[PDB]
Amino acid sequence: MDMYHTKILKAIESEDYISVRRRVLRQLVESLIYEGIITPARIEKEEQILFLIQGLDEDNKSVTYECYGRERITFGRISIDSLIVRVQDGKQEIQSVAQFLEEVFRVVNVEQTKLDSFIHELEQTIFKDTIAQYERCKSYDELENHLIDGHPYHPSYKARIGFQYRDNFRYGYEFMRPIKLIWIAAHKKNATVGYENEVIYDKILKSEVGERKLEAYKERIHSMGCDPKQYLFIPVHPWQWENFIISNYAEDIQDKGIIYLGESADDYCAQQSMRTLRNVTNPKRPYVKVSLNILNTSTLRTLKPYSVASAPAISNWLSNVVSQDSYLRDESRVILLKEFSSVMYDTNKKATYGSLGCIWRESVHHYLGEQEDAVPFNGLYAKEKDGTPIIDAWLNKYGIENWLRLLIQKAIIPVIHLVVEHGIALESHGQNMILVHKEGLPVRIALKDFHEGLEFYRPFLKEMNKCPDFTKMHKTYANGKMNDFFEMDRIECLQEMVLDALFLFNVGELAFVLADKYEWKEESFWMIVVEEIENHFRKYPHLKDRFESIQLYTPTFYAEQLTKRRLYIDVESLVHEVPNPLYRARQLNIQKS
Amino acid sequence: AMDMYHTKILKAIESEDYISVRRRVLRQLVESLIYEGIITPARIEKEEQILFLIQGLDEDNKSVTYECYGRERITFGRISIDSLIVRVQDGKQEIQSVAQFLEEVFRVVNVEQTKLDSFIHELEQTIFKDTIAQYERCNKSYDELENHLIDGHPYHPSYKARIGFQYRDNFRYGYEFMRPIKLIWIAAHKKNATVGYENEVIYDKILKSEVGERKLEAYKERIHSMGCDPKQYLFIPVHPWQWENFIISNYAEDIQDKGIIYLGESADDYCAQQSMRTLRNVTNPKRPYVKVSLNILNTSTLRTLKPYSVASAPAISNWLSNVVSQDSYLRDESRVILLKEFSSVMYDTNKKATYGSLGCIWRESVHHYLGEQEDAVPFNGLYAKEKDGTPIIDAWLNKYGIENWLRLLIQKAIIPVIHLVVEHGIALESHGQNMILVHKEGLPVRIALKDFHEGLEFYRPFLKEMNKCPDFTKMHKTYANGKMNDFFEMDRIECLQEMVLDALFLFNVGELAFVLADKYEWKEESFWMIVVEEIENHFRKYPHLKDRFESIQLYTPTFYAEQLTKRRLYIDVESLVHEVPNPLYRARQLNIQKS
Ligand SMILES: [Cl-]
Ligand SMILES: [Cl-]
Ligand SMILES: [Mg+2]
Repeated sequence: MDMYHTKILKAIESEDYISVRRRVLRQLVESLIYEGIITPARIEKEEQILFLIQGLDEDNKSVTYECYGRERITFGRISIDSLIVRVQDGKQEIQSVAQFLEEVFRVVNVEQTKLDSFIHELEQTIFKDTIAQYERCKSYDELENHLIDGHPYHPSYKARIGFQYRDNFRYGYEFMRPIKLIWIAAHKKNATVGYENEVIYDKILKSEVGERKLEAYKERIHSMGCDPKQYLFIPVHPWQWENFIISNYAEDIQDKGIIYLGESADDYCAQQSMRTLRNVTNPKRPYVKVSLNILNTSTLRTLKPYSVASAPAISNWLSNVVSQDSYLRDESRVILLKEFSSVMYDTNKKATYGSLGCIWRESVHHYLGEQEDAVPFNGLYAKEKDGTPIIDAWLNKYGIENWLRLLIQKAIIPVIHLVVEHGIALESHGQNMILVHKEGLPVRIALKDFHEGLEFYRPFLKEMNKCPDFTKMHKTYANGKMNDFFEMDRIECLQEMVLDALFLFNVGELAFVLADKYEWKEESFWMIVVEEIENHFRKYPHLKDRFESIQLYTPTFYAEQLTKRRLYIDVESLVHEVPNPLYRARQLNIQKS
Repeated sequence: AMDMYHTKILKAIESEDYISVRRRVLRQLVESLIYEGIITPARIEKEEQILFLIQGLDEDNKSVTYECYGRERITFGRISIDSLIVRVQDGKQEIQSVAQFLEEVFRVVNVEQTKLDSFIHELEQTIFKDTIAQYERCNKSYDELENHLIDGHPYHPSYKARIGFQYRDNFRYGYEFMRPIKLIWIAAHKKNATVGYENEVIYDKILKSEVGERKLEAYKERIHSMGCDPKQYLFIPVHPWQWENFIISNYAEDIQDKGIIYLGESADDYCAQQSMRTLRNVTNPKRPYVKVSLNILNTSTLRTLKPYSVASAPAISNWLSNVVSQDSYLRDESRVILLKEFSSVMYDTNKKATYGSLGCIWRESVHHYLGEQEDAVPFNGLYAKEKDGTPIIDAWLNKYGIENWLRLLIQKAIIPVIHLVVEHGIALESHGQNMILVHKEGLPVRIALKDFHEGLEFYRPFLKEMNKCPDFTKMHKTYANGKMNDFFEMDRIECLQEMVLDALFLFNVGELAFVLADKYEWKEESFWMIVVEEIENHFRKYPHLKDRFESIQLYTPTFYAEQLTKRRLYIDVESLVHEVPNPLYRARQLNIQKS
């Protein structure tokens, strides 16, 4: 029982445990109410709404949870502004997420086994975020790690299922511990580089492994009676290696389908993603994104085999699109961090699916000019331990309206441009975006993580015949159907990625911060947004009909219910209708002319 | 950097011990799938041998066949598979993938996919954990044998799963590695913590010894300086894996509110037994064992302690102790030892997820009982073998002779268990790990029994005193809301016959008959004819037991044995039981032919 043991106990006994508990509860309740999963009584007061949530205790008798909140013009999102108080005889602030959920779900029905996992994820989030917060007291690399807060919406934004406290201290991105990758050799019976990636992959091994070290690895392979020409080389997260590959691949290790080689020469360090590591020794070198079998936000951190296969072809396709577009290339100067090489070992087995794979991505340091710095886009709405907006200084310096205008211009507009001019919808969540700035002045946007979340509407492409052919890349694409991967047959996929991903779940978080902290009204926020959208597309008259057909000004739209998906089995279409703030903003924008 | 433990794991996986373990795990798997009728291969009979042809389908839905040779044995019709398991499609190849074997076989035969995946995972983890153990083993007192029999269960195809241990934890806590460990002491608030039923006085006394007055005093002073009242807490020892990987992360809210308070480490070192949640005191061998909660899955079940069973443990042991001390045969002739679970404590809340997760039962050290020339061996040790295949009882058999040794064994070991059933209506769970042979240089002396709290069944009409039967309904709220057959008490007399045939014989004593036949050419028929003679010899001394003995029907031709593997492949099923022949039946027929 060492110092890390002591740390963990102190973290829990501290005020940071209370604070983290209150936050998970807050976020949980906002989400249940917003999505209409529960339906409290609502008593209106001047600004606030008092919600009364019904439940039943273990004894099948009545209980109320009280809290005060707001229903916001920004997509009708709910903010809970107070403690969540359990009323039976006497009032007390809720101590147990588990108790809260089960009392509340005796009244409203859910699938029990889903409830159980969800409760476990919320508890683990509290646990893991408690010690992150207890452990905290810039520039891009530091900021990635030091914004430890994680997701503003998802009740369990920290679960890390499969990490107990020591692994968490070792691997959690908040702690910034250097680590080494494990190099293995993987037999070509089951291993493949990314589609049409062979030349690039062979070149990247030269710089990544090192030339001499690679020769020495091949000699060792020969010294076992194996033929190095029959193998590819894959880096593996050391946690993944020790806790997953060794036990689940034993059969491949015994027959030399997999050969342990050794440790990377360079040290690496986790990013917000944690399956994504930067080279600490040489920061110009590519990041590596590797398989991790760990459950964070209800999904395993595995890399899908079809997705790994296609990552390089996708980055090459996108890079061409952007390079032939004068606005994106010359004016907004958008940055795409290319996932330019990939490799994987994929056997039939269901249990190991997506468990060993790697994608290399360009460092954002390749792109940063001198004088330029970068911040993760979800950092723009982040706060200091004492609750001060991390962008406070900048806003004081540049003014709120001017800073926000520039932000919309350098960051939001290019994303929407891509949707309307190209029918290409990049996953627009804050975690995919990085703002490049100069002393806090917004300059250009960088985008990443294409291989997982990209969507597109084929008829809008400039060249349909240049659209990468997915069916030739993987048997899974080949046997798949329309809408399963990347391609939508519905034009509404475009409207939805913009309203839902870009605005409701990401940029909208900024509007909350500016309203509550600087008294900059949400109506004025969406005003600026409409104005900049309009200033852009007025320069592109041929886009007029198409802009309209996308309907960004629709008075309401159907938004994903992300939390409901966690409580229910069928989950076919879980959407709820919400108001669209752009609608009213545009009506006022029109009157104002 | 990757260390020497990493290097070991890799060498073990890359070695020949991996091939043997894989082969063994496949063998036990196929044996039980055929035995329980989960699959029904074609059977082609040679003189003795059977060729088994098992159907499957590959992923392209093309037929495949698995082939092996084996036997159906007179001992309960158990299946022995004597040859490698070969996959036949185009060519023939020994099967390398337990997952593939199971996937192909279950494309033909329907199971629950979900259960199939877990089972495959457990089989792979078994292979993985046992490979490291077989690889580390080299080429003996009681304590030394507990940790040196590394083979685990001869029936269950995954006998090593240990779901929740990766290789490093396995090295630390796996009983094969005999690593000394410290218990973690916690204080638990009496709002949720209780001593076992009517155990308060014995518990207070046992904390004196186990913690020490000095430490306990210092423990109380620590709680007091946190502004908590030392009189509101009990004290529970926790496995250090359980504390760090389970309690700390799942009890955070109890730690926050001082429902649970960390005190420190035990003074003494402990070492795991075959059970791994049961720890012996290494520093002071006469001190009691600790059986503690562990949330890991071995053989498909969580290693938690059921709260109701922790609560009734001290009372069950007092009850059994009294039954023995008033019976001349058991007390005087047999001299049976019952290692008493004499104290227990737990912290138990509502939460479903932590159910059974923090609990402790203390048990008497077998060293309390051993005479000056006596030693002890775990009962499943009797059928264990050395890495090279020599039965570990080999020297003893050479010294006393086989028939003489087997008769003494039956007379001192098997008879008193059966006596308990017939005279007392009490069936202790009689499997191999519940029994300890006490011997003098390999001469069988007497039997010691353990693990009462979970396993025991009884038939109320058979009790010598039905009113001395402990009233469980008063001990825990789960017993009081429970129904007949739920815990400990069976309404059917067949409960008793099944505990003898199925637990004592089929899954335990029968394994010895296999070893004697295959190693020494001692025929299974002779083995069972000795068992019958000895049972008869005993009961001819107790005429008052005749009609009771008859009604139990140990000589019935066929009976219903548990299907243990089937249970791992289905959520719900109609039976769980299958009919097997009883070797005591024919043996008795023949024993009768003497007169
Ligand atoms: Cl980083
Ligand atoms: Cl012999
Ligand atoms: Mg046992």
